[PDB]
Amino acid sequence: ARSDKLLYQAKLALDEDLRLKVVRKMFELRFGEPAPARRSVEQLRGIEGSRVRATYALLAKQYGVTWNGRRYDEKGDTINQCISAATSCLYGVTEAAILAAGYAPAIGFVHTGKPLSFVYDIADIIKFDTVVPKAFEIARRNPGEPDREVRLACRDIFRSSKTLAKLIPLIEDVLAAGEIQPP
Amino acid sequence: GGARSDKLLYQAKLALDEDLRLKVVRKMFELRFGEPAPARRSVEQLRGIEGSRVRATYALLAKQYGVTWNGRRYDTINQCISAATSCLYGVTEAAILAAGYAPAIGFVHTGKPLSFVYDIADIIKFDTVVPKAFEIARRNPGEPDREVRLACRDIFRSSKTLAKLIPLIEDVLAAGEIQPPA
Amino acid sequence: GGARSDKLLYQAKLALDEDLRLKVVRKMFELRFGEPAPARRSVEQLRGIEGSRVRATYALLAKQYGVTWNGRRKGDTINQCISAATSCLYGVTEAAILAAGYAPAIGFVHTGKPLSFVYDIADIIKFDTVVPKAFEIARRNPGEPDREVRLACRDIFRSSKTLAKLIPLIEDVLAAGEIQPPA
Ligand SMILES: O=S([O-])[O-]
Ligand SMILES: O=S([O-])[O-]
Repeated sequence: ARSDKLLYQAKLALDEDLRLKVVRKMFELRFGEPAPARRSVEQLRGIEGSRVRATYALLAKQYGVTWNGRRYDEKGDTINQCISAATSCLYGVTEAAILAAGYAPAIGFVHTGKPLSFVYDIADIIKFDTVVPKAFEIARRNPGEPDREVRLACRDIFRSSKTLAKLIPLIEDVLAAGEIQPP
Repeated sequence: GGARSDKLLYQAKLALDEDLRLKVVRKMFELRFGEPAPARRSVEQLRGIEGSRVRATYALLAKQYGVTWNGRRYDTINQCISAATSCLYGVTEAAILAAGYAPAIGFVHTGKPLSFVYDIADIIKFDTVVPKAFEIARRNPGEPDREVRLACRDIFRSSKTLAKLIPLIEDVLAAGEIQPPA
Repeated sequence: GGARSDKLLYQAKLALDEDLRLKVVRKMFELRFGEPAPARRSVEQLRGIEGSRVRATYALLAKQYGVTWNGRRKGDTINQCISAATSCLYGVTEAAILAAGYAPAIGFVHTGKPLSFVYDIADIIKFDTVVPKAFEIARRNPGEPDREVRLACRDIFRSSKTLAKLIPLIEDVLAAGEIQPPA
């Protein structure tokens, strides 16, 4: 049974038609919009990246934070340290959700080649709902230990929001967009 | 499917609730140190106490083995410690994955992809593995990494380290006093 | 103690016993090179023999494809291509190990990283088509070596049924310890 899940995910990830269907669904869930037609996975990654750049810049204004772009070496200025703390917290739960669904964190679609490539793919869909805003909220608060405050706040988001449980069907929905009968 | 997901939901329940997390961290402390965690200390405070005890243990080993030492830094001694702990982290990560848990959902260490690996490995690492690294560094051998690898294989085989890790993981999580899944 | 625990305990028994591990490594060598390793060689010595044969194979491939070659290492275009190809193969190899029910971190030739066994299994087959493909693409002087090589390697894995064929190879490699396989 776990083998069947892994073989399904790998099938999707290795077929260019199926990979694009999955990436299109990731885009659709991220933005609430059908993915633009006649665009490759690389083109969709570029469009997502320019929208994300714009989202960070708007959040910076909305929280009064000085900002030129996302940048980090865990370490950086306060805001970038906060964002890293928050997204790393989310990567942990996202990995648990991927494992819960029987899939491999390492086998991605938009991201590839790293231990958490599929984690990056999935976390990116939802990270702007509350996780990245919370990083900006903490940075603006400027508390004594901002990374710890981010961790505390994100653990509470995931506990209260049932993030893990909700991610599991989301991951299955993303893969089901390949239109291959799921396990 | 359902069983598989239930293990992860249990681990996350424990890790995301500040009260439950502290129960797990206090159990880890007691297993590691052979005495209870000080009362009225947060996980952050316990992490600092652990860190000071770890610095003291490295100091004591360096003094006993007669090895030059200026703290943990990620010459020969730090290379040997890294080789030894990497060996331990691999069998710990494998045990965690096989137990059905997520390596990234930790308790003392939180937010790196291997946080729970560090938590579990840290319970046992100073018993034999780190002392062995000192013994080998002190010999100043021609191939220290290989010597450390072979010694660590022998420690894990002779100590039944893997067979013990899986119940250890369950014992630690069970300290949250939530019903484990099937 | 359950099927997954049982498989891990089997793989770890093999990997931690110096005699069993050498039997496993000798099987890996035979599958890789199509002949038995020399008598009384240690794993370390066999790793060295593999290294020298690999150095020679890269040199031959460079000559055959007309690619400038200054050795294995962003680096030069050929090293970028080899790295993209082998990274792609690692992903499929990890999926195969996980599907077989075994641990990516518990290796035989390579030991001590989260992907040591992945590196062992990948090395058995990587010179069949994956590394030659890296040389073929490098010879085109691609502006996008990572993208082009991964496209090409996904097609190799899809068309060759690489993941499915790796599963029995992994099981056979472990079987060479002459310990009764699980269940
Ligand atoms: O546009 S900013 O000043 O809120
Ligand atoms: O220290 S080990 O050999 O039990």
